[PDB]
Amino acid sequence: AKKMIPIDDDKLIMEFKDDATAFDGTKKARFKGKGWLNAQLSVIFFKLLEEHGIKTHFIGVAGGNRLIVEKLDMYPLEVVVRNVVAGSLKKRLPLPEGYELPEPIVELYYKNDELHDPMINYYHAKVLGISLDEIKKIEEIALKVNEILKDYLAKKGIILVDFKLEFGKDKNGDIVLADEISPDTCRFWDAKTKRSLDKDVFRFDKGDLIEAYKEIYERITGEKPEF
Amino acid sequence: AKKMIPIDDDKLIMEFKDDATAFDGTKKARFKGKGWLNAQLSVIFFKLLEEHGIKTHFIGVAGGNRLIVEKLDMYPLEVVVRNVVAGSLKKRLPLPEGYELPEPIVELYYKNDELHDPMINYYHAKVLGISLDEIKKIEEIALKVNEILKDYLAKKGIILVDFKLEFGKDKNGDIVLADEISPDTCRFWDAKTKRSLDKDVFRFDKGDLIEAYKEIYERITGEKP
Ligand SMILES: Nc1ncnc2c1ncn2[C@@H]1O[C@H](COP(=O)(O)OP(=O)(O)O)[C@@H](O)[C@H]1O
Ligand SMILES: Nc1ncnc2c1ncn2[C@@H]1O[C@H](COP(=O)(O)O)[C@@H](O)[C@H]1O
Repeated sequence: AKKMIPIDDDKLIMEFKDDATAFDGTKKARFKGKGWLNAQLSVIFFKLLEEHGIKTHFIGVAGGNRLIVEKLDMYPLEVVVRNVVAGSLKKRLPLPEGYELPEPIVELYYKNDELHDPMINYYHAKVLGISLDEIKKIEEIALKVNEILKDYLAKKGIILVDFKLEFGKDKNGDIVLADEISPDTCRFWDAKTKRSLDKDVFRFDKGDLIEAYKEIYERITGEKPEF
Repeated sequence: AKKMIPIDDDKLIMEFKDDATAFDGTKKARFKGKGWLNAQLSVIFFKLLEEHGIKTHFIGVAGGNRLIVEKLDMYPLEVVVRNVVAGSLKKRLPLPEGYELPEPIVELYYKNDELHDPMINYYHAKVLGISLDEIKKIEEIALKVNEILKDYLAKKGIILVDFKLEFGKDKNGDIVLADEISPDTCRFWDAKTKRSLDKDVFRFDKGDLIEAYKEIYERITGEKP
């Protein structure tokens, strides 16, 4: 759903596509405007985080669905932060869907399609070449990011249920937030209704995807999406 | 503005008055219903915090403006947590009123009327007989309380600008949140207008006090006082 095009050694173009993919590509569709919405939401979120002093790969915009980002030495991780019990966490704790967690949970996943992104702990992370110090920093950033995104979205009647983050190392060796932040990579629920406003709408055919993603955009910006 | 009446060695009654006092009692008034509103908002906030596992001195209600609280060995501190630049923080950092801080700031004040509650640091606190361990616990609780209060109020279009907390030691030696939590001891701003919904309205004659405190209450409860 994204294309990474290298500009040079320092920079690349992240292009968001209108393709939607779930269940290892066994379920696929295209939603006109999805790429635009995801790019624009990523811009909003990355700028918000940078305002709080979070280091992100975001450099600038190069068209409706194209971000310019700094090239990173990526950690082989998908880092998940969870505020509310949903999806696979039901398989892990004896708690019902929608349960509000007393504190956020950080889960580490080894980014590997072949192994279907298995959950790992700090010991596995060391084997993958990631020091305890780096992990500690990664989780600390992830929790900060969580608190900012959660609070921002709560004021707009959106529950940040959970979300996935990726990180890499820049030239200086600092840990930098990467990839995207969009309804493809977060679970958003409406505060009142608890309806999904995210990719789960596509995964489980619970409604209209473009409609859900526009809802998010409109609530954040106050403007209906055009282009 | 409060009267503490001992029940026994374990408990006391915190009675909220209608008296308002600012600038070392050089500015004083009375607002009918103020005590009731402060008592009730304190109840709401203490219960909200206990729901999250914060240990507080709150035991129960004994009338509209009376709380039953557990008696504590008090730390000689006023602990201030700040999310948004206001008041005296403008005197300390090169930042404008209303500036949103990247992270909350915790300030320690030695509770002493004579010295006009001076700011202190961890070294001063040790002199006052407070260990670095206790200070760390206090600030950790204070930051926890901050996050819960701030998030709760934000959902209701209220900015928790800053607020003052006090702590004491119970019989077990645990650190327990005490005093009150109300528009007397917090800075609340309306999210949209940025108007004060707290004691600042009385301090600087920026509007109707009872009106501002009722606003807070109504937004929280959904009911008019
Ligand atoms: N649980 C408690 N146990 C003992 N003392 C307390 C407790 N809660 C509050 N206090 C103290 O009781 C006093 C009541 O507040 P107030 O009358 O406004 O006093 P002041 O204006 O002198 O700070 C405060 O000095 C506060 O430190
Ligand atoms: N700033 C960055 N530098 C290098 N790689 C990145 C950056 N941001 C994201 N990536 C990776 O680029 C790929 C684009 O994601 P996708 O094509 O959706 O799998 C993913 O493998 C990301 O981990």
